[PDB]
Amino acid sequence: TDLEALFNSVMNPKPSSWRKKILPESFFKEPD
Amino acid sequence: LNWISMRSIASSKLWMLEFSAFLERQQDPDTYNKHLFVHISQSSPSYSDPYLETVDIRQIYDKFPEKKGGLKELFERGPSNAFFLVKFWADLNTNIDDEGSAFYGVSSQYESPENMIITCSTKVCSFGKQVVEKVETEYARYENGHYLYRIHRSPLCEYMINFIHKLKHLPEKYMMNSVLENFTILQVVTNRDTQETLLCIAYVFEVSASEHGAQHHIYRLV
Repeated sequence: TDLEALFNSVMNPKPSSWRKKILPESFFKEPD
Repeated sequence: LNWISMRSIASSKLWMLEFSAFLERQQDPDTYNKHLFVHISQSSPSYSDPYLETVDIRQIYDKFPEKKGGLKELFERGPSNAFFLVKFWADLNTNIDDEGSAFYGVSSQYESPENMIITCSTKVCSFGKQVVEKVETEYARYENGHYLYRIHRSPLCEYMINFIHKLKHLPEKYMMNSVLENFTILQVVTNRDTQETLLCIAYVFEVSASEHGAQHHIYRLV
């Protein structure tokens, strides 16, 4: 009886999205 | 201490020598396994070394606590040179938790010019809001013209191990990073007697693309 999870996604607003923020390029490029 | 605070995690008063989160199991009387989820070991910076890349603090307010007692409040108030943001590419590849229970804990080392008592508050944050908060008080030792402190083998709380468990038991890595998008930790180190903020590090995560090893990047908040 945990079909409720199907709802979280339409119900429950999305987060701020990291990639759209103003940051240095290196932030998403993992290093070697 | 100020030539380092542009290149390492350090304010004018405190500098973090090492940071480590790990899982350990003693396979044998003489053999042991230690796996490090994340590790930092910058204890010998040089003036030649390049400055860290700055990050606008306002950008990161969302993923960390807000309102009263939060980051804006702190940064606004505390010494500016003490705020750092770190991104970790964790290495989750380990088996030490299959059978025979392991040990999970974290450790760190700090250095100070001045002798003090430092209070370390660590908060884990889901979708910005706070879930768990641990506090530890560490005391100094004189060594080499300066003072030394440490968090040694601190036991990771149950919530933490569980989180790793679910995370590690996952099919694809992107499903991992996705979950990691909304999980962050904020650690604040304060001078107990005077209440000044000596170090504030904000941690954000991603899982390593590479089969083996972990990585990190450090930025100085502004």
